[PDB]
Amino acid sequence: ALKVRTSATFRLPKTLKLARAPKYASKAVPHYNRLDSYKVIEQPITSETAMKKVEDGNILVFQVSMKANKYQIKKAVKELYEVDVLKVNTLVRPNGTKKAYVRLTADYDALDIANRIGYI
Amino acid sequence: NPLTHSTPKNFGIGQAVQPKRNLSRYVKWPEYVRVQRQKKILSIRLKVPPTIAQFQYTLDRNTAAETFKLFNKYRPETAAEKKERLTKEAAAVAEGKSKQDASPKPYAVKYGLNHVVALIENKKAKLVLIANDVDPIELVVFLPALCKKMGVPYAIVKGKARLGTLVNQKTSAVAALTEVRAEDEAALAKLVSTIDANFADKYDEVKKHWGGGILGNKAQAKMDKRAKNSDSA
Amino acid sequence: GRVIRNQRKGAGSIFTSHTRLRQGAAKLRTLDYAERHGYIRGIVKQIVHDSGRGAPLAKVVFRDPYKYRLREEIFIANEGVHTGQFIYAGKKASLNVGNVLPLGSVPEGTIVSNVEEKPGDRGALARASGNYVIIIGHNPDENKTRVRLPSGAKKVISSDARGVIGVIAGGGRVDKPLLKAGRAFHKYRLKRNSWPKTRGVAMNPVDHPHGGGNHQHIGKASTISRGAVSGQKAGLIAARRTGLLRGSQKTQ
Amino acid sequence: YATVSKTHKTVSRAYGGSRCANCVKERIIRAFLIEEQKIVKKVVKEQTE
Amino acid sequence: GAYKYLEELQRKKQSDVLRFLQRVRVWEYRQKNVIHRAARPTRPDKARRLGYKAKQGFVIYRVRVRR
RNA sequence: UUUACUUAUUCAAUGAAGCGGAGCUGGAAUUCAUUUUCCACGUUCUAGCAUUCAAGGUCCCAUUCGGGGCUGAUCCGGGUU
RNA sequence: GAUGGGGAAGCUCCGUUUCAAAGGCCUGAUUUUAUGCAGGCCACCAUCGAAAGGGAAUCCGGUUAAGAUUCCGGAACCUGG
Ligand SMILES: [K+]
Ligand SMILES: [K+]
Ligand SMILES: [Mg+2]
Ligand SMILES: [Mg+2]
Ligand SMILES: [Mg+2]
Ligand SMILES: [Mg+2]
Ligand SMILES: [Mg+2]
Ligand SMILES: [Mg+2]
Ligand SMILES: [Mg+2]
Ligand SMILES: [Mg+2]
Ligand SMILES: [Mg+2]
Ligand SMILES: [Mg+2]
Ligand SMILES: [Mg+2]
Ligand SMILES: [Mg+2]
Repeated sequence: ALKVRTSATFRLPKTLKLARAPKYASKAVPHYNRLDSYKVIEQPITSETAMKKVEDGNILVFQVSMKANKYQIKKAVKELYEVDVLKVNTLVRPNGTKKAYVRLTADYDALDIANRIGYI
Repeated sequence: NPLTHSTPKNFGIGQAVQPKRNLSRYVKWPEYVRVQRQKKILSIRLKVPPTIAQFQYTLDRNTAAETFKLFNKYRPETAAEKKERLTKEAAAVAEGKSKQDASPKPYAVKYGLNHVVALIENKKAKLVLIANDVDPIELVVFLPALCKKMGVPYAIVKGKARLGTLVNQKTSAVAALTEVRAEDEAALAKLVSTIDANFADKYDEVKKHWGGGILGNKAQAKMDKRAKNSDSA
Repeated sequence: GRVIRNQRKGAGSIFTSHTRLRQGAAKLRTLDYAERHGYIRGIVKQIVHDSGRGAPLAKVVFRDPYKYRLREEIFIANEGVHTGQFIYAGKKASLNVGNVLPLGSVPEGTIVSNVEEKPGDRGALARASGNYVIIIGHNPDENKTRVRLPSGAKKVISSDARGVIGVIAGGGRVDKPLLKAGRAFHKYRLKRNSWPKTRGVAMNPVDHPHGGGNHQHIGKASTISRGAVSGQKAGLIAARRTGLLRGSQKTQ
Repeated sequence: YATVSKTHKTVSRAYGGSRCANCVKERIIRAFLIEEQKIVKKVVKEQTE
Repeated sequence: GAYKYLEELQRKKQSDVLRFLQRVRVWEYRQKNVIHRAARPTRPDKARRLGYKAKQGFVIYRVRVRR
């Protein structure tokens, strides 16, 4: 009744905020990885320009998921092909898919990587 | 001592920005706080009709302590006591063909508004305690008059919470004694005398006196100023 | 049959004031303990032009009496107020041009500006350039001050209402002919869309009570009753009289 | 200004890169003289009573 | 019971006591929100007559409507 | 019909900061020398500065850090004005 | 243009800081855990609204059938860590 409260403003008191303790799971099965490597990398692009890039610029050209960003593309290429990635450039093609130019580091030769993965 | 110096701060107007002071008089309280305080204020700024404001007269501290000391010897059962009584009654009457009388006649305070009202109307209640803070007051405003008409001693006492502690509830709004044990009958008579002195004997007088009409601090000061000057000349 | 222009002004779509360049509302300090009991000293930092306003504003910085910080206030500059000048506001401030005083604390005949109508409304009266209020007397019992407003009206105000000593700066402004539709244009460009004005008599009947006719003419008395309704109140609303004013003002 | 050392943004004086030299000097003089005037005003008030 | 007394008393709305209570309560309701939860019936006998029971699941709301 | 009251209602403002009533002190009128009355109540040569529960004073504990209470900054009514 | 509120039979309308209990970011201690209790500092307030307003930082040379301040070569810079 006689507390000081040297301010004339009355603020909502801080009260305990209990964490949620649900009696049942909201989903009951966690969704598996929605973007794993095999759907981050949809398929290689084998146009003549892409093949020139593979042979000359040490750049693998992939069609990738429209939901995948450069980090996901880099880590998916690394996981799927055991290759270090120097850089990933991405564009959205006029047909609504995503094309990734994945320049590998100078240690690896994109032409032999392509040969190994099945397109020369 | 030679390194420290007295440097008084001039806290007058236009100097030395004011120190933090107790501003609890000027706090912008929440709406519910303001509403309950202003409802208490309005309830006495208005002229209170005599049916209400007889509840402004409560049992004093000593008489109330004595009354509750008597009433506490007649607490009703707790769930645990009732359970033990049920086992002690079944495990006796079932085996011994007793007529459910394995337990003595109980002596408990009677509570519940309808129950106590009916005991008053049947002249069974020997002492009625009426809480002075029943929020809808119509529930108990007729209780002093009912007790006066049926000749049942009544006391307006502080705390439906206290009556609830009497009857193992949060609030009870009433507490009645219809029968009291022989060892407590004398204390009941003395308490009834003291209570009747303050409530039932004064009923016919408190029924003609309006309450409220009380000014605030500042309005009272202004009335006192104009009465000191314009009236005492 | 159409909603007339003075009716359309109330919706305030294109008729709102053009307030982008304005410095802020011109107000006295909040009437606080320091001004109620003593005085508080601020300093004039800038005298600045306000868009749409004739009178210049004075940005006066006071110390915050309860928190260590500065409080800038936008006063209407009185004539003679200069930058770096100490302004004193309160019951105990001195009778000096630019000071803010309660009306009761100034002698009869004092000239004040930005006078409060009620104590604490922070300034209502004599705010336009060159205008001032004259204290014509006090009524100490039932504490009040009788004052003369710019319009010539006599008003009784609380003796606790404040005013600024002096006359609003920028006076004589209307003495210069505008000389140009362009100058009127630039004047109202920073006030509101109220210019130019088509005469109602040059309109059609659908547009205005005065519209229509094979000659331009009102057709009926232009003096319109106070009890008239919206769409009728065009012309001389509730005119007590018309014609060239001949004789003296200040009726009794 | 965040991509530059403190030297580029300040001057070695009582108000650095905030107030000019003449303004700071005027502040020094005003502070000193007004504090002296305050002392002598206090003495005048104490010796006029 | 007390509900009979409540019913008879609520019919004397221009009596001194009910006028006082009317004024105090109308001020309080006007100070509260236009619609707001009521903790308990203001007229428990009326609520019982209208089918209210003092158990979990029965809710009283107070509401203000322009006349 | 005219007057009073304030809590309904209405207007306004504020971060609801100093409201009301007493009291202390300071130039006073006089007392029945009880008590009555009024005024003020830390700031005005200067475009400086003014903030860290304010230093000081006093008291307690607990020791190497210090921590806390009161006063500084009068009391009472919790009616924000 | 939500919210708090108020209006409207109602679709919805007003209003945008307002008559709201509208707050997180700091840390002595707690480290039964860097949190809750528990020391203390700051709030008149969502959000949307500009590919010409404000705004962190990249240039040159070369390269394609069609991309380039984006690719390649070289040389920088800014932000966060
Ligand atoms: K015209
Ligand atoms: K016409
Ligand atoms: Mg891109
Ligand atoms: Mg014209
Ligand atoms: Mg025409
Ligand atoms: Mg017409
Ligand atoms: Mg006409
Ligand atoms: Mg014509
Ligand atoms: Mg319930
Ligand atoms: Mg809206
Ligand atoms: Mg935006
Ligand atoms: Mg731009
Ligand atoms: Mg091109
Ligand atoms: Mg490059």
